[PDB]
Amino acid sequence: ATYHLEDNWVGSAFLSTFTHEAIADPTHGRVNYVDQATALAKNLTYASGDTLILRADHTTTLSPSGPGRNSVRIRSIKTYTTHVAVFDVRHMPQGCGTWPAAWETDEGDWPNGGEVDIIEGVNDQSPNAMTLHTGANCAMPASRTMTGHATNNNCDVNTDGNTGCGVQAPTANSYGPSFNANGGGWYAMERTNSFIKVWFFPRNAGNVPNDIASGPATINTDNWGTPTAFFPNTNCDIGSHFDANNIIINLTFCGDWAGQASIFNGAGCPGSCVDYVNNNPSAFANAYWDIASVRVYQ
Ligand SMILES: *[C@@H]1O[C@H](CO)[C@@H](O[C@@H]2O[C@H](CO)[C@@H](O[C@@H]3O[C@H](CO[C@H]4O[C@H](CO[C@H]5O[C@H](CO)[C@@H](O)[C@H](O)[C@@H]5O[C@H]5O[C@H](CO)[C@@H](O)[C@H](O)[C@@H]5O)[C@@H](O)[C@H](O[C@H]5O[C@H](CO)[C@@H](O)[C@H](O)[C@@H]5O)[C@@H]4O)[C@@H](O)[C@H](O)[C@@H]3O)[C@H](O)[C@H]2NC(C)=O)[C@H](O)[C@H]1NC(C)=O
Ligand SMILES: OC[C@H]1O[C@@H](OC[C@H]2O[C@@H](O[C@@H]3[C@@H](O)[C@H](O[C@@H]4[C@@H](O)[C@H](O)O[C@H](CO)[C@H]4O)O[C@H](CO)[C@H]3O)[C@H](O)[C@@H](O)[C@@H]2O)[C@H](O)[C@@H](O)[C@@H]1O
Ligand SMILES: OC[C@H]1O[C@@H](O[C@@H]2[C@@H](O)[C@H](O[C@@H]3[C@@H](O)[C@H](O)O[C@H](CO)[C@H]3O)O[C@H](CO)[C@H]2O)[C@H](O)[C@@H](O)[C@@H]1O
Repeated sequence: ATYHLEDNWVGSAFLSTFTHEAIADPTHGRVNYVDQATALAKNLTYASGDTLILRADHTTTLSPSGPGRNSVRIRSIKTYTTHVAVFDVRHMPQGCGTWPAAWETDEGDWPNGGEVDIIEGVNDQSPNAMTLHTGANCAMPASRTMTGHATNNNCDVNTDGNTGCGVQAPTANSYGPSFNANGGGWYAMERTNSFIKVWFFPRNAGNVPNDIASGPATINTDNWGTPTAFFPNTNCDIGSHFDANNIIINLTFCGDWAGQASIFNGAGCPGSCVDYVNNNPSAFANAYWDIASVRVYQ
């Protein structure tokens, strides 16, 4: 349960240790993922002092036949297996249509190298969801020790419309406008051969483990209390469903999840997701990540 610092990324460090993925959105969102040079020129990525900002374009009214709203998807150059990743996050994207995520996967063999969604939601709908998406023969037990609430317990992407096996965080301030009003917080994910765990601690938590909040070079997860989400190996060989994964942080719009009319309008958002995203640039001023650091331990 003891790990030691492997990477400590702050501010401009992200520009040399991650790349921007200028790809068509795998989730079919109303987005134009720009490359690193484009992001920096357009100030969609800003990386200086103790701050990384990743944001959507909030000035352009989109041509409906042209590409989607400019945004970014950054990916660590390094990959990881058994490790702990800690994200010190001051702000996450908000706004109707938004679908931000901080997560890990192996894109090159998806879903067979696994996927763990650490921070994720849509359309400002708290709470946070933590979810695995895998190949066949990977499920979760109905009862296991965690503070969050399991929804779906089958992780296999070819089941249930690829909901994955998810857990909802117990507090509103785990996600969205609630999280942002509270100044964010910390997300930590420990992955071993035997399990994946995620902890969320709000910015104002009186009980955030010092390991998580201060980022010393040595940590011990035994001292961290019960995880928010727990994915044991009872009904899933975790180690055989996950391989070496990159860390990804992104913001898309609409698409497979956020763009479903029932979900978008269910969230109180007007009209169609694509129309809204095209025509309301100012509504995306607060569609930004503000990240203080990301640390990895091995
Ligand atoms: C590209 O896009 C970027 C990013 O959006 C644009 O950058 C912004 O530029 C604008 C205009 O120039 C800046 O706006 C001004 O900011 C003034 C204040 O700046 C200083 O304070 C900011 C707030 O700091 C506090 O909060 C944060 C947490 O959010 C703490 O980390 C920090 O320590 C401070 O904590 C104190 O206050 C809180 C309460 O709020 C307490 O709880 C604490 O205990 C503390 O008492 C801060 O964000 C700024 O940091 C930036 O700059 C420093 C270098 O000085 C760097 O180290 C950081 O990494 C970061 O980059 C700064 O210290 C404000 O008074 C004024 O009214 C105005 O709003 C804005 O700060 C920029 N945002 C950044 C840099 O993140 C940029 O303009 C654009 N570029 C182009 C080319 O267009
Ligand atoms: O549990 C919270 C929340 O999860 C939502 O799902 C999130 C994931 O949504 C994914 O897209 C899916 C699509 O994959 C799915 O289409 C399937 C096809 O991909 C596949 O080829 O064929 C089958 C039919 O055999 C399709 O079902 O369609 C659903 C919508 O019906 C999409 O949501 C994203 O790719 C993935 O990144 C997300 O994790 C649920 O949609 C939501 O209901 C639930 O509340
Ligand atoms: O063409 C066949 C089929 O494609 C479908 O879409 C999926 C994508 O949803 C999927 O997206 C993955 C993400 O959900 C996950 O979060 O990240 C990974 C890594 O970036 C993505 O690959 O990608 C797969 C494989 O390319 C696609 O098949 C449509 O949903 C489906 O309707 C269509 O028939």
